[PDB]
Amino acid sequence: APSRNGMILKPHFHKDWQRRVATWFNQPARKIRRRKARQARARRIAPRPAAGPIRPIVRCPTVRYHTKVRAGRGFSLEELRVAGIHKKVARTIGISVDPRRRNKS
Amino acid sequence: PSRLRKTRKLRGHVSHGHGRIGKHRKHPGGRGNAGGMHHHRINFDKYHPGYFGKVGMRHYHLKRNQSFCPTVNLDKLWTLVSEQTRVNAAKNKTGAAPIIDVVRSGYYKVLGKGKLPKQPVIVKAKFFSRRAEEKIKGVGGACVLVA
Amino acid sequence: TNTKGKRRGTRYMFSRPFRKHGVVPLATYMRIYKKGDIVDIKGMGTVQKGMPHKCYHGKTGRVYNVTQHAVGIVVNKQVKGKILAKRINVRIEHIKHSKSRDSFLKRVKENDQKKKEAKEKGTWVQLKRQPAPPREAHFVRTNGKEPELLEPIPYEFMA
Amino acid sequence: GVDIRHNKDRKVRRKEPKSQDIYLRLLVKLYRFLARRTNSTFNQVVLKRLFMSRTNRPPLSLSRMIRKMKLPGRENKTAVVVGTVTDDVRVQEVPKLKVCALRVTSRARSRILKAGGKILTFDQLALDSPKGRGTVLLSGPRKGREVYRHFGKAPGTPHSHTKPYVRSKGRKFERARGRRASRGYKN
RNA sequence: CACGGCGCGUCGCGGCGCGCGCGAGCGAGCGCACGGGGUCGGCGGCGAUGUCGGCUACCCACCCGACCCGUCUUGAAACACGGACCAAGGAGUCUAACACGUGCGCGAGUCGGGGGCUCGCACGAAAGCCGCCGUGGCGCAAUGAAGGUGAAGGCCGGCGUCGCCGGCCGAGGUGGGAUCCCGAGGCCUUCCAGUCCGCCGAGGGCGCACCACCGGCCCGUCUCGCCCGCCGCGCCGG
RNA sequence: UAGUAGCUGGUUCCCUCCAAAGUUUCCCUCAGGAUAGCUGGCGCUCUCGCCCGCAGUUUUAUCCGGUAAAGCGAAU
RNA sequence: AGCCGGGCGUGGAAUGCGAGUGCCUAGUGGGCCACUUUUGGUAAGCAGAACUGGCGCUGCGGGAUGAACCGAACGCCGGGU
RNA sequence: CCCAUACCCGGCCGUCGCUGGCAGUCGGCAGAGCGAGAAAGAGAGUGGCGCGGACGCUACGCCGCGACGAGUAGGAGGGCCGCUGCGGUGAGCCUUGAAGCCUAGGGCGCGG
RNA sequence: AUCUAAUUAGUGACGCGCAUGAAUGGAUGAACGAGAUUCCCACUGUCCCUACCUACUAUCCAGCGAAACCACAGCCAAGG
RNA sequence: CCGUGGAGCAGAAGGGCAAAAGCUCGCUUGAUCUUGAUUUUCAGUACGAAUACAGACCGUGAAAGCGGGGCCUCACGAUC
RNA sequence: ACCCACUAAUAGGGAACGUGAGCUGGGUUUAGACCGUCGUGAGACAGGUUAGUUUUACCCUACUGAUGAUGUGUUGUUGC
Ligand SMILES: [Mg+2]
Ligand SMILES: [Mg+2]
Ligand SMILES: [Mg+2]
Ligand SMILES: [Mg+2]
Ligand SMILES: [Mg+2]
Ligand SMILES: [Mg+2]
Ligand SMILES: [Mg+2]
Ligand SMILES: [Mg+2]
Ligand SMILES: [Mg+2]
Ligand SMILES: [Mg+2]
Ligand SMILES: [Mg+2]
Ligand SMILES: [Mg+2]
Ligand SMILES: [Mg+2]
Ligand SMILES: [Mg+2]
Ligand SMILES: [Mg+2]
Ligand SMILES: [Mg+2]
Ligand SMILES: [Mg+2]
Ligand SMILES: [Mg+2]
Ligand SMILES: [Mg+2]
Ligand SMILES: [Mg+2]
Ligand SMILES: [Mg+2]
Ligand SMILES: [Mg+2]
Ligand SMILES: [Mg+2]
Ligand SMILES: [Mg+2]
Ligand SMILES: [Mg+2]
Ligand SMILES: [Mg+2]
Ligand SMILES: [Mg+2]
Ligand SMILES: [Mg+2]
Ligand SMILES: [Mg+2]
Ligand SMILES: [Mg+2]
Ligand SMILES: [Mg+2]
Ligand SMILES: [Mg+2]
Ligand SMILES: [Mg+2]
Ligand SMILES: [Mg+2]
Ligand SMILES: [Mg+2]
Ligand SMILES: [Mg+2]
Ligand SMILES: [Mg+2]
Ligand SMILES: [Mg+2]
Ligand SMILES: [Mg+2]
Ligand SMILES: [Mg+2]
Ligand SMILES: [Mg+2]
Repeated sequence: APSRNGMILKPHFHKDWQRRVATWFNQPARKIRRRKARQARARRIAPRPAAGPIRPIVRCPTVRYHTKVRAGRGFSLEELRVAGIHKKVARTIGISVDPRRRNKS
Repeated sequence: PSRLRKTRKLRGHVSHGHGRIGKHRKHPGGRGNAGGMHHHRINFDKYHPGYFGKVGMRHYHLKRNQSFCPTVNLDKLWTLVSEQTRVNAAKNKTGAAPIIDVVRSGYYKVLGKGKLPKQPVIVKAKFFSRRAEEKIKGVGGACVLVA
Repeated sequence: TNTKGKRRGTRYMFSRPFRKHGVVPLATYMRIYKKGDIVDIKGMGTVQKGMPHKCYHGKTGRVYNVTQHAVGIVVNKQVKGKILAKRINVRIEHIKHSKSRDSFLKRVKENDQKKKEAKEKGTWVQLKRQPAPPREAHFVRTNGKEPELLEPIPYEFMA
Repeated sequence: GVDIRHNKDRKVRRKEPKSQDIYLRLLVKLYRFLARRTNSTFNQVVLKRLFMSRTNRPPLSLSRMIRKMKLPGRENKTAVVVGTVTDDVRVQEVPKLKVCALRVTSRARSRILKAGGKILTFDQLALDSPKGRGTVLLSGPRKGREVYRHFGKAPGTPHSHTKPYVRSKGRKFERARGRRASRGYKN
């Protein structure tokens, strides 16, 4: 029942929410495991960059962010061809390549 | 902490601060927001007018990004650039005016609220207001639109 | 329970006095009310336009707005445990200047005048209205006639 | 038996700060002594305001301070505020002021020191002026907090411009029945 | 008789009142007490195996008082209900949301909660750091269903019967307002000239926060009416 | 599934201070709620050691009324 | 009618008393009794109202006994009335 | 003439108020006051032997005056009241005897 | 009307039937009924009006041994 | 000729009304468009009803004026 | 309530409308049935009819009886 004055609230606890609860007590262990895997892969690929393949310059696709510049999924075939890089050799020498991206500009 | 709570001081009083005539029963008035129009009508009308009913048009696939348009005011307009910029423009004698781009700092529309210091400015933005335009013109300066 | 009609129980309050029905005398219409006069409320049933509610009958308020035919007045009403100063619009028939204020105004003028006077004389004069003081000592002169006896009369039935 | 009421027998005002830090308590000791051994009431006011809570010591802005000290007659006097002096960015010219406050924002302090004024703390204020002559006692806007827009005469009631408690602002949240003549009634 | 010096005594009405000087407003001791709450600088007995002290607590006697608790109830000792007795257990907790009050840090900003860097690892699953990891949240702008719009102005010189450019000044006004400023006068002693410093104080200022009221500005809507702009002079825009 | 219960029963230490209501309005409302009222807590703005206000009171003025009484040789 | 400026304090009845203001808020929403006024009822320790005070929430002296009557309201004690 | 927890006088506890007082413990480097009907300076200046003196002040402390003290439902404050575990600390205690339990013993606190 | 000394009972008639009635069956009826009623004969302790006798208990003892229930408990009159 | 209302004013009752609020004629559609304020029940919330205004278009009258329904007190309805 | 008979008279009442751990259970008042009226129906009837489990005392007191206690030194007899 409403008290004197306050906000109308709609708590979404009308289901059996107590059976599906995600506690985060394994967060530090997860961070430690991810780190260990990261360094293990970095050691595995001996001289190669730890981050991975280089990626391209892209513009965010929205009025809210079109002023910013991201890191894209991969270089497209038009760019590879005009840069003189074969689409199959780029991946094995360290260039991320995707064929979906176009080039309007 | 349980040490400081009212329950500790309430031990020994049969009632537990809930009365003898009207007990502490489960849900005397109904659960949640029940009876908003029937037996809590007075409270709803007194403290949340306009709760019941419909108004306006429905827009199905709303995308906030289309309507994203942060605003800035003229009193804050000079804070976008460094102080050294403003003082250099102030004691400059060639009449050159510094360029302030609010889109670079993350603003899209310039609204004219505050007083503007008397020195020429080249304000470039995406949207302007009539009063902001007239303030800039009166102080001496230029308004530039960008897309 | 009772009825919530606007004129319930007013058969004597809104009625006209005995042998005083008919045309309203024009002097009531020909009085001037300005902003801020203290004024009395007395509902008159002869005219039904702008009749005040029965709970303001016999109440005294202050004029705050003057209009073509009516006057807006602020008057206090006791509602339960609180008093509200509420403003109502009454047509000019049901209204009458309060004479409780003019006495104080005349007293103000008069004691201000007697304060301005005797200021050069330097004498002392009383302005505050002191309460009725106890009677002072005096002499009661008998003129040679002795006071006559008073005795209770004997009981004897009339009816 | 005595015919009296004990409801308002006990007054509620603060006798000492609810805070537990030691610097404020030392200031309270000093100004307690000053107030009880000096006839000046400036010390009493300052000590009372030291006792007060955070929401009763609202911050004072640089623009407010310069505006209230630019008034005629109060030149070269020390502005005393028991709150926090925060910087105002929508003011370019700042004069030289002699400020005293419990704490000052870093940017505000930089601005005043660059302008040429000096910052004082209530201790040194005691040394400079024990009875506090040449002091302009200021305070921030107490009604500045947004909670005061929800107070007073209840909404949904005629001639009440009181902000309701709504979880989100929009066209679907408290706009239909009590807010329109088209749907029910308009208060 | 809570009268007591000498003067100059009009400081005066006829002397009394009542003023001006008299090393300049300094006589000292002892003592008694109906005097800002009790002292005695007064005494007397009984003390080693039968006596001294021990409020309370152990038992007993007497006088007065005294109905069994808890609970619902207008009303409980009730011919209302629960209770043979004892031990142990036994009931406003935790999460989320919101509101308000309080304490702390920073402050027009604030916050790493997610991730990453730190030789992973007793504590340590902690702690530190990131700053071109502040994405992002809340706040800094509101209003309108929406298209959308989006928060002062006040004075002089240039054509009052100014079109209209400059010179400026700058974010109202009234009332009440804690504090502060000023300050007519006023705060002592041989006199007299004459200061310094500090306190007092008529009136008068500047007026915080806050309240009330009057204006002003922004958005929607209504009424009235005229003017202005052009890349496209229009069912245009202001 | 520890189903719901506006309905019974119970609801665990001490001292100190303050201290009620069974009334208004709405509800398929009448063994219950919401809302005013009554309570407490937290404060804050001033005040005195010329003056401000306030009052379950009186006084002086000034209005308001149709009960007790009375009347039917006055209206009904 | 609103604005400005100026002059008037013997603070213009008695009595008493510091006042104003803002948040958050529990319990309550079965009542009962008495003088007086009063409706229904033959009447009732009945049913229903108005004012004030009580009981409920309250012990104490008295009415032998007693929720309400008369007196008087309460920290632990000594004396007096 | 008798007596209530009423009234008067006195003692003690507590609460509230005076938003009362005290940093002045200013000592042979000193001079012991700010109770006294009257808003304010024991004001500063310039000319005509014996080496001595109690307590205090955990200022969250100490001290002084007045008034007051009923209480269910309920609200608030203080508990050097109590139980269990954790971080500190007591150069803590303890087989020359800890915890627990029993007691016609001695005491403290209004009470826990 | 009969039954009895006496009959709210029973039986036989009367029918204006609060509200009888025809396979929601009406009327009758031999035989039958641990079915429901009234009267008569016989018989009797049902009664007037109680008494006596027998067996097993109850009673006391040896052995063995619970349960219900329990605020505290247990003499009355009146008052409130 | 007398006639203070002893009639009538739609309805219950009460109040009010005489060159009128009654009766008879003439002309009309203020029963129209619009923003606010206030009163009545009241929590001082709605609905309903009502009161003074203000801004346009009108009606009527020679005009002053009066009129945004019925002389007043009742004849009515949220969200979706 | 009425009647028959006797009698001296066949007066009226209370005690939780005395008295169910005293009886009985004929009546009311469960569940089975039948009829009449009512209801579309399940069903209803202060209408009629028929059949329908009546539990416990060993506690306290009261009461009826039975030992005994109490003082006179112990006992006994006779007594008031
Ligand atoms: Mg509640
Ligand atoms: Mg309690
Ligand atoms: Mg409740
Ligand atoms: Mg609850
Ligand atoms: Mg007392
Ligand atoms: Mg209080
Ligand atoms: Mg006795
Ligand atoms: Mg009970
Ligand atoms: Mg009760
Ligand atoms: Mg019983
Ligand atoms: Mg019960
Ligand atoms: Mg029992
Ligand atoms: Mg236990
Ligand atoms: Mg709340
Ligand atoms: Mg449960
Ligand atoms: Mg119920
Ligand atoms: Mg109940
Ligand atoms: Mg009457
Ligand atoms: Mg009469
Ligand atoms: Mg109840
Ligand atoms: Mg009654
Ligand atoms: Mg009381
Ligand atoms: Mg009492
Ligand atoms: Mg008696
Ligand atoms: Mg005594
Ligand atoms: Mg005393
Ligand atoms: Mg108490
Ligand atoms: Mg023992
Ligand atoms: Mg027979
Ligand atoms: Mg027959
Ligand atoms: Mg038939
Ligand atoms: Mg047939
Ligand atoms: Mg049949
Ligand atoms: Mg045996
Ligand atoms: Mg006419
Ligand atoms: Mg008009
Ligand atoms: Mg008409
Ligand atoms: Mg019996
Ligand atoms: Mg039977
Ligand atoms: Mg049956
Ligand atoms: Mg036996």
